[PDB]
Amino acid sequence: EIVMTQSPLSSPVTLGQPASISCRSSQSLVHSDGNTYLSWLQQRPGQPPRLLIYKISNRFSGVPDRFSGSGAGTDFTLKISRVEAEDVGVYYCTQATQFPYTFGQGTKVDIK
Amino acid sequence: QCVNLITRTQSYTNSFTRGVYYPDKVFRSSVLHSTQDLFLPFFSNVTWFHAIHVSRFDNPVLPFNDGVYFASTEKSNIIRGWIFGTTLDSKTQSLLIVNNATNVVIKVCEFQFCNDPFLDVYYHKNNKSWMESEFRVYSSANNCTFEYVSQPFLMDKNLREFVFKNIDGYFKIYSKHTPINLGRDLPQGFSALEPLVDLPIGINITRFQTLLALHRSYLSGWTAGAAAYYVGYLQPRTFLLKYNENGTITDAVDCAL
Amino acid sequence: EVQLVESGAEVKKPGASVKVSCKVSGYTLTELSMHWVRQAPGKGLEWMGGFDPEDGETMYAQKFQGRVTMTEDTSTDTAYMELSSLRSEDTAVYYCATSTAVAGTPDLFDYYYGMDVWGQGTTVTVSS
Ligand SMILES: *[C@@H]1O[C@H](CO)[C@@H](O[C@@H]2O[C@H](CO)[C@@H](O)[C@H](O)[C@H]2NC(C)=O)[C@H](O)[C@H]1NC(C)=O
Ligand SMILES: *[C@@H]1O[C@H](CO)[C@@H](O)[C@H](O)[C@H]1NC(C)=O
Ligand SMILES: *[C@@H]1O[C@H](CO)[C@@H](O)[C@H](O)[C@H]1NC(C)=O
Ligand SMILES: *[C@@H]1O[C@H](CO)[C@@H](O)[C@H](O)[C@H]1NC(C)=O
Ligand SMILES: *[C@@H]1O[C@H](CO)[C@@H](O)[C@H](O)[C@H]1NC(C)=O
Repeated sequence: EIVMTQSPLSSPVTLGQPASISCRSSQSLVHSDGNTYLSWLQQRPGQPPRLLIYKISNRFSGVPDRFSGSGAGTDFTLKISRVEAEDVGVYYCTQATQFPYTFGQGTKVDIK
Repeated sequence: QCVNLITRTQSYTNSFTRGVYYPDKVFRSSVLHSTQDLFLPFFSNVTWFHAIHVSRFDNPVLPFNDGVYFASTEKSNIIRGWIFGTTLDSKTQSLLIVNNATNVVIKVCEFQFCNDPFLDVYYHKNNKSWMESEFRVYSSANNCTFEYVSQPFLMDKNLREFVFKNIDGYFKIYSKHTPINLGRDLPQGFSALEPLVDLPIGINITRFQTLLALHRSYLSGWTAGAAAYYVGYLQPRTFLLKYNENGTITDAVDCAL
Repeated sequence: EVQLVESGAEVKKPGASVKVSCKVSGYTLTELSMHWVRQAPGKGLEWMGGFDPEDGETMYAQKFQGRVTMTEDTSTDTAYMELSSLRSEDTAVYYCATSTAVAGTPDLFDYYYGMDVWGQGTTVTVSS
């Protein structure tokens, strides 16, 4: 089982300033296919999570260009270039290489 | 599961001297043989169809008339066969010719054909492989009266020519594959079409339609594709064919000029 | 685009089966790897189990083996989930997630792993 660590737990960000969320895996997520499978999900209160980023940095369909993914190996980051009023909520990183699939404990981003 | 995906535009080009076939199964060497049959006339108006799916019904059913000359420069996997019949629904019999990578299935049933029929390939996760489905070709197939499985005739720049005739109970297919050096798709010169199959069908054929294969996207459910093909129509015409020393039809004259 | 719709919320006394459904549309169910994810309130969301595009078909979490069974109906394109022996900690919102099993052309294709499209959640509550 691969354990995920999120950092920091809660990050108070003002409107429009970039926010950085660190995801760390205790096991290397390199898969035998060649790709590494880490995804970045965003959840709003009362709404199911939706896929922002699949495969480190590729953007899912309908995702704005303010969400970026970076890092490899065991160190991953999600960087938000502009925080707006629609960005409040809990962010997760997940892996899909080694079963069972696991999730981070979540990071809460707010405005004030 | 009938879905409208293909739009089609058309232009008009010249047949030149394409479409000649062997009129019988008799070896003739070094002779001039005049035969009267359903031939594609020389320098006739042939319709070039471009069928495009991008990721409404704009792919109508073509008439069959007295027989069809079909040509395509596309690869063997895009155009996968044809549909022949009159009403193309469950009230009349119809003929379905489907090629894939291993073989050809020719099958006469009462197909309830879709308005825009296409063979779709999709990955199956239990079989763990790309499989092919005819559920977009037809919704049902009952009272099925003929089946013929054989080696495919769409195999692998390469111009593929077919002549379909429906004469006194038999569906006759003639075919030829010619390596065409990069240039005009319908080339000059002669390439006689050898007899491929005579099928004892015995149905009425007045309309026909080309089958395309479409792939699912996995990245607007199907991947965008294009297919170009030429359709000409046979006419009762008298030809004078030249048989050379080895029995090949190397030349012909169409007797109207 | 895959669109997922859900079944209704339910309450049941412990000791009976729960039927959580997920209807797919846009892609049929044999093109899609299907997964099920549990979220308890006040806790992070955790994976119950789902499809494996290679080296088997279906995998389960270590803390859900012996309770969870997932069935797939190709005719109605529905992913059903059942789990017996309800416990008071099982009061949770259940998400059906899905992905394409592969990516690419028939000539060049690779296996894809993940949970891209998520449906709405169904609240399963266990009380008196
Ligand atoms: C190509 O077409 C042939 C003929 O339709 C397929 O072969 C048949 O596959 C079915 C499986 O559904 C078998 O029950 C038949 O016995 C097979 N017939 C023959 C003559 O082999 C073949 O599977 C097709 N290939 C692809 C990739 O679609
Ligand atoms: C071919 O047919 C079209 C209409 O079907 C016509 O406009 C065109 O002039 C024809 N071409 C020749 C060379 O006659
Ligand atoms: C054709 O099929 C229909 C229903 O499938 C049936 O009622 C009819 O008798 C069949 N005709 C023949 C000639 O088998
Ligand atoms: C063939 O079908 C057409 C259209 O349905 C019809 O007009 C014609 O009479 C039919 N011919 C025969 C011989 O059945
Ligand atoms: C006929 O076959 C012979 C046998 O090899 C070959 O040499 C010749 O080129 C062929 N064609 C003609 C037109 O004679």
